[PDB]
Amino acid sequence: KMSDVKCTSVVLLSVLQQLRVESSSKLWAQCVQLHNDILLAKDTTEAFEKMVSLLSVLLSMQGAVDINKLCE
Amino acid sequence: EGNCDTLKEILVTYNCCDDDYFNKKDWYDFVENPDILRVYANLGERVRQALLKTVQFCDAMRNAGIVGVLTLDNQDLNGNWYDFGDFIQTTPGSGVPVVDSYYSLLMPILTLTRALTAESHVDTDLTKPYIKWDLLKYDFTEERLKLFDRYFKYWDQTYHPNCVNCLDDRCILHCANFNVLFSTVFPPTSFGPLVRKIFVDGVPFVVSTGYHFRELGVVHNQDVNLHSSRLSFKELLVYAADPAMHAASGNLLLDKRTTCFSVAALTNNVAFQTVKPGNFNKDFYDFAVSKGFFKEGSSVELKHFFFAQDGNAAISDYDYYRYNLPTMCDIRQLLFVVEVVDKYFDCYDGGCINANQVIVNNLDKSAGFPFNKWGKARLYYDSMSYEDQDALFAYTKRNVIPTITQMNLKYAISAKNRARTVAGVSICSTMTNRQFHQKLLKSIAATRGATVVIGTSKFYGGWHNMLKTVYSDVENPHLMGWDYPKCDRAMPNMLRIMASLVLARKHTTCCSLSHRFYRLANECAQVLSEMVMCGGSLYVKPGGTSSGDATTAYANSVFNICQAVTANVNALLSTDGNKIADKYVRNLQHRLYECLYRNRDVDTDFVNEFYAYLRKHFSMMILSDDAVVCFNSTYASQGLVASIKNFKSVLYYQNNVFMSEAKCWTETDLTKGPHEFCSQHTMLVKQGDDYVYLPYPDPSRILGAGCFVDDIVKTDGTLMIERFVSLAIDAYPLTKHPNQEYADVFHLYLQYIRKLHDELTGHMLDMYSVMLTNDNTSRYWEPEFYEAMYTPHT
Amino acid sequence: RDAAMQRKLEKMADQAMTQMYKQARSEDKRAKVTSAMQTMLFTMLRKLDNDALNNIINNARDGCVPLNIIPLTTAAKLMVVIPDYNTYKNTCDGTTFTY
Amino acid sequence: RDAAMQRKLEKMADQAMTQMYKQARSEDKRAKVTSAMQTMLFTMLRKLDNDALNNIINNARDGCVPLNIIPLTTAAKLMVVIPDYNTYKNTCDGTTFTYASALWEIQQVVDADSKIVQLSEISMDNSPNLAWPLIVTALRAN
Amino acid sequence: AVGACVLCNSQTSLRCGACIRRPFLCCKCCYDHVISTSHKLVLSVNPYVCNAPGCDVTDVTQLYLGGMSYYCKSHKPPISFPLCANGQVFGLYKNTCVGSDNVTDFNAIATCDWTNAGDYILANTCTERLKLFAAETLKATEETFKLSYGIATVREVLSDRELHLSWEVGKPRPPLNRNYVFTGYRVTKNSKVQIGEYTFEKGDYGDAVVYRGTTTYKLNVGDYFVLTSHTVMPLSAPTLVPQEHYVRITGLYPTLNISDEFSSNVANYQKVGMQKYSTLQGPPGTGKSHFAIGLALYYPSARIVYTACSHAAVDALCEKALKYLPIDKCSRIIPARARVECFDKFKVNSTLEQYVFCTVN
Amino acid sequence: VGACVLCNSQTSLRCGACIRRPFLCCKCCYDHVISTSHKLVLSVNPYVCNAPGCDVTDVTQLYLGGMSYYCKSHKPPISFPLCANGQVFGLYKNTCVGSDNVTDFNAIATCDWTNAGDYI
Ligand SMILES: Nc1ncnc2c1ncn2[C@@H]1O[C@H](COP(=O)(O)OP(=O)(O)O)[C@@H](O)[C@H]1O
Ligand SMILES: [Mg+2]
Ligand SMILES: [Zn+2]
Ligand SMILES: [Zn+2]
Ligand SMILES: [Zn+2]
Ligand SMILES: [Zn+2]
Ligand SMILES: [Zn+2]
Ligand SMILES: [Zn+2]
Ligand SMILES: [Zn+2]
Ligand SMILES: [Zn+2]
Repeated sequence: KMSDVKCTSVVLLSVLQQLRVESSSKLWAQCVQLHNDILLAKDTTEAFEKMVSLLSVLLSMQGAVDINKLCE
Repeated sequence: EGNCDTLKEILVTYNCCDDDYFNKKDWYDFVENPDILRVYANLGERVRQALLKTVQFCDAMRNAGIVGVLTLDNQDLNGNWYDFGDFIQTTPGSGVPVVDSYYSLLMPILTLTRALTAESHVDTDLTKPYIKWDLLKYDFTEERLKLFDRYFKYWDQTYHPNCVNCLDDRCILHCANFNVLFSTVFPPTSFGPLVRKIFVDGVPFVVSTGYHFRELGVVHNQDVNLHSSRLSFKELLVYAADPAMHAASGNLLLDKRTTCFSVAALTNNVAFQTVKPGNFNKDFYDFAVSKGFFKEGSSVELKHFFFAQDGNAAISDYDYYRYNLPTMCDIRQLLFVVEVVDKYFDCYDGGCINANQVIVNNLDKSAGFPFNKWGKARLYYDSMSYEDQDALFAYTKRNVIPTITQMNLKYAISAKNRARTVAGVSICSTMTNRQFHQKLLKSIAATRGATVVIGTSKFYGGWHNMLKTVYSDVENPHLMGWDYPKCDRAMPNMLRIMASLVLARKHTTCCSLSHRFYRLANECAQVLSEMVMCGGSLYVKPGGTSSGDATTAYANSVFNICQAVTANVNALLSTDGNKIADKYVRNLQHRLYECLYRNRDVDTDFVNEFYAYLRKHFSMMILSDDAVVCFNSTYASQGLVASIKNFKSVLYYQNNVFMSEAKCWTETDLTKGPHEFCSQHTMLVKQGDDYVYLPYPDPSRILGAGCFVDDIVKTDGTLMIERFVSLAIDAYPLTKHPNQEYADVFHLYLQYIRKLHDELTGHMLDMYSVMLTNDNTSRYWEPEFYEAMYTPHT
Repeated sequence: RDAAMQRKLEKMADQAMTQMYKQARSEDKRAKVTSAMQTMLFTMLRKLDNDALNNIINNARDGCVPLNIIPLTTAAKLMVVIPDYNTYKNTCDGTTFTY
Repeated sequence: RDAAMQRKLEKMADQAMTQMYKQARSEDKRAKVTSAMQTMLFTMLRKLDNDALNNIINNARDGCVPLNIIPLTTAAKLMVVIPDYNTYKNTCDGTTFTYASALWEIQQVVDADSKIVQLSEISMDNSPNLAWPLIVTALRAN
Repeated sequence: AVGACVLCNSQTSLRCGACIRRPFLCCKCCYDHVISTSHKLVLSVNPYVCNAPGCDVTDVTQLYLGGMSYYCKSHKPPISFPLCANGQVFGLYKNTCVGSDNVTDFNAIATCDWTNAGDYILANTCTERLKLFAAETLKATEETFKLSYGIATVREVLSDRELHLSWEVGKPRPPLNRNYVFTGYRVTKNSKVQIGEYTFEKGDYGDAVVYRGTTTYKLNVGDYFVLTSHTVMPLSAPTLVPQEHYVRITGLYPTLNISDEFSSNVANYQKVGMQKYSTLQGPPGTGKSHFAIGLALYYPSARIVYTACSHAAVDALCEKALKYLPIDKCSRIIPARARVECFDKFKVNSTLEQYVFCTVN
Repeated sequence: VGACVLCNSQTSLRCGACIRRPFLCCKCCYDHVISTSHKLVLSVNPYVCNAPGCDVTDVTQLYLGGMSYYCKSHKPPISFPLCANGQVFGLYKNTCVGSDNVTDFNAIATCDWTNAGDYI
């Protein structure tokens, strides 16, 4: 639920940082804005949509392999 | 704000603003809608005309030989006077008026409306260009005397434009007030340090030989060497600390982000600092969610995280200094209030010490802009002998050493996205301040049972002792607490000067008058307003207290005491004397007005009497800008002591901030303790054989601290368990809470400590070989060890 | 006296032993932080399991990734790369991209 | 006493010797920081001595002048930080402009990531495409 | 990091400092190593040297574990355990390891200089783990010796490809060949910066030599050239790891009736199909490398990859294959060196085609 | 701190009698002290009895009485002779190899450079 949304958002921002995403100033600014927005959310819909928008940032870049780490 | 009809009518009458302006909410606030200042600007010329006509009238009276007093209620809003009922006659050309009450009551309105803007124009005409001043001019003494004679002709007191010539601290305040008024006219580029090119062994140098303060005038260094061969260590240090060479060697800088006065940059680019998020700690989260936590509807959740900060945030935080504004203070009641506050601090002792007697803690920390590249404070501390420190301290008592203050971003956990900032201070400031203030600071910290509670631990029953001491003989006791919106970013510098004056009053024999003045000048030059290296450039700090210094806490405490005392004085004197209770208080009020505006020097006995009265019906427990008040309520019903509306008014006219009353709390009961103080909620439970007060913290902060941490520090608690030990110590008072969730949190912490310890023991006993011969670790999972922290004996 | 001295030496040896063990643990953990965080994130993702989340996760696992940040308003544009045709029938039918 | 006093002397000698080794290290570090002091001071000053400084100092009545004017008259390079496009519109339009009663010529325009930007790129429509702490260094045009 | 005992295969936090590759040694194992051979240097989490300022004690036989720090005998604390005692060396998890026996041969390999065939044969008889360790240390030894080659300096610069060179006095002059690339530096008073890497070749006579120019400079008479280094990387997997084979339809779908004349090595084709790995020794010129293609087109759908250590040999083999193999062939051979040329058919990296070829390195 | 001019061994001591302050290791410093009137030796701390009102400077009579050089008159109950064992106590007291050319150094340290033999 919402607490888990907050925790996974924290983890997602943490992992995004060390991949040198902060070189892109506007990209890093948008990510920081979204992260701080979610940490004050009230219902699950806005948190979910903001988080999927945030995760689109990681999905667009090809630094991390999806299927390989998706061993389930 | 509930009753401001007269002010609205006055504003709309003279075309200050349209009536529709009062629809947009918070028109009366400074932080919200700062356009209000542009409204109060369209009243300055009226006040200036009133002052001119008062001067004319006083001149005519002294020519025609009349004697009397003048009060604001006689003059209309165009300057004209009337009501000559109580004037007597004498020989012509010998009549004297008395106007101290008039001017002293009028003073705070002058800068609030900015009356003296017309003095900066070409010919005192608003429809004219500005006086084009010469760039190199830095004296302005004659213009100060001109203005003071043109507007304050009959003020019967000596005014030195340069405070270095004053006789005592009373004169220092009296002159610095006027200085604060006048120096809002002169151009801004002519304030700060004074440089002078000197030559050492045939090398050009740019040093600093003096300062030109906004309120102390011009100070020149005494011992200055023009020509020399080779430099010692101390001279090297004082030259490297100076901003002169760094500023001159740099390049011109124009900054369009902020509105503060830039100076220059140092590199050919600009840094952009960011704050990365925190680290998660899953295993604790799993252990917590297993025991039935974080369910929907439960009265506990997470409100404490590691907020992330983007790029240009350091500047947008420095921009909050724009809320600092120049402000006059009524000199008369200010002198009285400082006298009373001095009467407060009469149970300590201060004095100068030597380098051997000094005590320094945690030497392995930073040291400023110059010097932060090469070791830490320990290096400079060891590298210099005791005679080096003694000579450096003696030197500052006869010179002025400007410094630079580094700015930095904090890394912690809170409940709002607003950034935080610490300030690195140069090292010479630290040595000098320590040697000057250390004895008094220790005396303040050690003493128990006083108005100031710095240095008193909440463990071993100290919390209860304090809560009893504040609970003195109060007839109808209540509890009131308030708040200061943006205390550090909006402090008026007059109070800061006066606070640094109070602390120095103990130096009666250790230091002379000139030495005291030079120490005060050094303090103002180093901490109050000076050059703040933010990002990679230099700026100028308009005012407000820093954070990296060593006397912010005591300064804020003195400021708080002064605010409370002046609010009490204001509240008492605005009450009709015809409906007062038993004579005593009415006689006291009469005596107060006389000793305030009619007596010239100090009157000790009335000070003692008023101090005793305040102790009788006003008890304060004071931390740095945080206080709790127990006051008689029947007195406050008639408005004979402080109240929250009085605090709102005092803040509005003395700090330029509107403290909304929704932030304060007022308690009528005394069984339950203060609603909140130092982020602790006070609860009364049965311990041992009787009832005692225990401070218990908010649970959500503890849970957030448990979950989110930095890396490896608690990413696996097995490495370091003392964290969860220390967290549990502060969580124990949650057991006695009526609601049972908090006891569940405490039990969860105990369970987790036990699990961590046993799994560590297994890990080291199995894969490694030998750990265990004696346990001694049982104590870390029974309440018996914890509750010894609150037992009144140690 | 010899028993006291030898047990003193044994306990000090155990103390050095455990402190250096903790030191080594800290070093190896902070060296391995790089991929542990990725495994962490994917475990939380595969635990939470929201419809759109896992949907786009699988869409990326097949190789359909976007180029811009996904907008949330009815307006504003989104560009998505679809390197095959099966995903077209999966999501891009007619003009109704169901992503 | 042959088995107690000698060890006492050993201990006191050893602790004294460690202490004075530490003192020698302290002296060495002091010398190093002194050298850093003087080399820094002597190397920074050799990039300021324009004769304009001597000019303005001579014009002063005794020599002392406010610090806030020295980089306002003698400094050769000006850096301007612009928040947004609208501020840039009426502050530094054109290849050259004037400020502080002197002419300045635009040389090099960088962005937050220190990537050079052509003056053509700076337009109203192209504005939402750049990092926007723009830094514009310039020379003392004359 | 912490490793594993090179003999006991259990964890380890100690390595032989005086040896070259510094493998992780079990406590008793390293005790045998130190007491039976000349290394007296062990690398634990920290090195082992008397922490007294002014002392130079590096041997482990005189170190006492003093208070939180070991020292020499002149600086040892009174209350101090000895370090290498009880027939073993102190370390982590000490009372949990087992110990081993192949210490003599192990330290002989650690100290053998490979000047005689005696240790060469000894390398091919020990533990596979120890075999890989021996191969690694042998390659490291050879690379270290490569540093013995002297330094070359220009005598005069005549033209584009005319040059005179002076070697260093008393140094072993390295041979001049294509496969030897040499880096060149220039010096000034501040500018000790690289000028480029070049390879050289002898000219028509005397001292006249030719070369090639990677970095385009106006080469002055103040240049010099030294060998370009190339380190080595550790390995993890063994040489010929087996997992057996089946005749339970573990083979793929082969061809049915094609190859015509080379439809002949048939019975061995499925034998390899039912075999994890095998070999076929052959005289020179006989039917090998036509099998590089008979099994190749026998299993056309399989991803069959060849790679020879010699560029000329692999080029000849792939050209043969080109005569008779799946022609959608790419041979991703040469990285961005291209010193000695190769096939001139396809691209440099595809990593998708089933019959790619490359160089072992 | 440096190599002694008679042994090239790393020392920290200089003769106080010599004007040129030569580095001398414990062995060679002791030899030079006993070979001439060089009773003055300079180190991290000047080898003088730092007692109130004392004036003795010779290393031979000095004793390490606590954290202070001391003679016999000003010594505490515990003392330790510095000028002992042929090598005065100090930095690197173990690795002081001693020198052979000592008397020539002494004559150099004491000749007035008047006779031709001094220049020889
Ligand atoms: N089925 C065959 N019919 C006719 N000639 C063959 C046949 N197989 C191989 N050869 C000839 O025999 C030679 C075998 O040499 P090659 O295949 O290159 O093996 P190797 O690499 O060991 O020399 C080839 O040159 C080829 O011309
Ligand atoms: Mg009137
Ligand atoms: Zn005065
Ligand atoms: Zn003093
Ligand atoms: Zn070895
Ligand atoms: Zn082993
Ligand atoms: Zn030693
Ligand atoms: Zn001598
Ligand atoms: Zn010597
Ligand atoms: Zn003595």
